Amino acid sequence: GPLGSMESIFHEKQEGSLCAQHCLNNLLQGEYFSPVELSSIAHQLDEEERMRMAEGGVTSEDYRTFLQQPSGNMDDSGFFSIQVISNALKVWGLELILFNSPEYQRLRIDPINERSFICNYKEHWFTVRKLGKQWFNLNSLLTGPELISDTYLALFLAQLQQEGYSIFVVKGDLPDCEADQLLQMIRVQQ
Repeated sequence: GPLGSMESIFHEKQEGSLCAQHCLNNLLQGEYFSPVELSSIAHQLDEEERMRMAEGGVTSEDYRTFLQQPSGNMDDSGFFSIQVISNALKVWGLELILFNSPEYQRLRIDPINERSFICNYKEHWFTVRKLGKQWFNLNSLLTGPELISDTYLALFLAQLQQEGYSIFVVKGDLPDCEADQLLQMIRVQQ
């Protein structure tokens, strides 16, 4: 044991702090992404998600299901669409979908049941990553790694859910980062 994970909780090498792309880089355990791509990814997502859903028929439901997400396409004042992460996630291997979805939750979808959750507040949104065995908020409003209890993460999402609705469930393959090491895997290994 490292004795204290918080000792160095965060993303190793970070070269892109401005938009959520930062949290994404940390979440992905490694940047390797630019802001320009986010804009293009978001745009491509709209065109892709629009055509993909439109073409596939989106069974309409898929439309109303996703539509739940925040529109506005995206900004350029220092923020990117959360959907951009989804596009990168999908292309990364994993996928990102809205959690609010009462259909999934009812079917049996828990907030903690996941590994990576995303929250959106009005405009600005944050990225939640499950570090070790607990959820940790990452963005900037937390002024750092805000440890969120399993009973809190769900309670929190519930609060935001009841307050409005802006949560995205990250499903798929999630890479490990420094936090993953703090969980157990110590540097010593060679």
